[PDB]
Amino acid sequence: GIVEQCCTSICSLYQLENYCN
Amino acid sequence: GIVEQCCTSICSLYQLENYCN
Amino acid sequence: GIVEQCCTSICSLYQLENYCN
Amino acid sequence: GIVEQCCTSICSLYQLENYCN
Amino acid sequence: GIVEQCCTSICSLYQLENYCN
Amino acid sequence: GIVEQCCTSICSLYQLENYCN
Amino acid sequence: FVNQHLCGSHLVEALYLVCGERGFFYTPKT
Amino acid sequence: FVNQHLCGSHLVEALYLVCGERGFFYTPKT
Amino acid sequence: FVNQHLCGSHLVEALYLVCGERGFFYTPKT
Amino acid sequence: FVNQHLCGSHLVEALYLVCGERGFFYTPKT
Amino acid sequence: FVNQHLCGSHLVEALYLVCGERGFFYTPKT
Amino acid sequence: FVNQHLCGSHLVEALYLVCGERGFFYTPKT
Ligand SMILES: [Cl-]
Ligand SMILES: [Cl-]
Ligand SMILES: [Zn+2]
Ligand SMILES: [Zn+2]
Repeated sequence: GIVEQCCTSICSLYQLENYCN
Repeated sequence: GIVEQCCTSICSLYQLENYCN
Repeated sequence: GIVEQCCTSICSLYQLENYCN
Repeated sequence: GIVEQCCTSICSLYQLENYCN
Repeated sequence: GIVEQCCTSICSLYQLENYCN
Repeated sequence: GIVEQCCTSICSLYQLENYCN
Repeated sequence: FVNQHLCGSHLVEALYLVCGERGFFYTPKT
Repeated sequence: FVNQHLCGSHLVEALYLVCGERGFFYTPKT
Repeated sequence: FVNQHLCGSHLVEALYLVCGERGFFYTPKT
Repeated sequence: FVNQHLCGSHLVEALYLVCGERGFFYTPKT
Repeated sequence: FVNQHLCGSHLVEALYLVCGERGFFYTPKT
Repeated sequence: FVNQHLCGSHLVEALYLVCGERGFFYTPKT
């Protein structure tokens, strides 16, 4: 999920957009 | 400038990006 | 909604708790 | 103290109320 | 007090330092 | 740089003033 | 606990603290 | 832009920035 | 609610949230 | 250092930075 | 991404997220 | 005052506090 993608690994601002409504 | 524009009105992430080194 | 109520007036932690998954 | 209870270990919002005036 | 002064007007870091333990 | 001085090591608020314009 | 006055990012911080590992949904008007 | 580690309240602050009015979900359990 | 690790500025932000008008003390030396 | 305009949680963050390991007390009016 | 309304420290946080390891310069008027 | 570890967004928040109107640069590459 988001934690694995962005905290544990590393993610872009674009990938963060995956979690918008 | 950017600091004032973001606060008194609105600004975009793309505008912000201009202030990266 | 909650986002507006907390800002324009006040809200409680118990109200917030309603927005947990 | 608070650091041992809430940072080093893990504490609830209720336990945090222990440190209010 | 300090909490109100910093917000309604301005305050200095040296004023803040008075509230350290 | 700033990261080595203040994150990796430890720095004072005075040393942080080194990075003001 | 005490009543809260929370705008912008301050609301998201409060949600984070309140909900913990449960997570939460942030759903503003319009 | 860039890629960085974003954890905890920092993650939800980043979601707020990027999503804003759209809103978002923070569901760490996944 | 939940239980989580709260450290440094995150801890004092949590104290602010929970205590608010009452005020609080942050005394890490203990 | 420069003069500060600090409201809400922003004041608690400033106290945290200023006082460090000494900690501090946050005591609003009423 | 969405348009932003950012004051004080909130602008510096946004710069931090946007610029990452590149860093940035914060240059207010007057 | 004190000396503490200041990293990431916490570092840039500290720079904002100390520099304010002067402005500042955050150049982690160095
Ligand atoms: Cl604010
Ligand atoms: Cl951290
Ligand atoms: Zn704020
Ligand atoms: Zn942090």
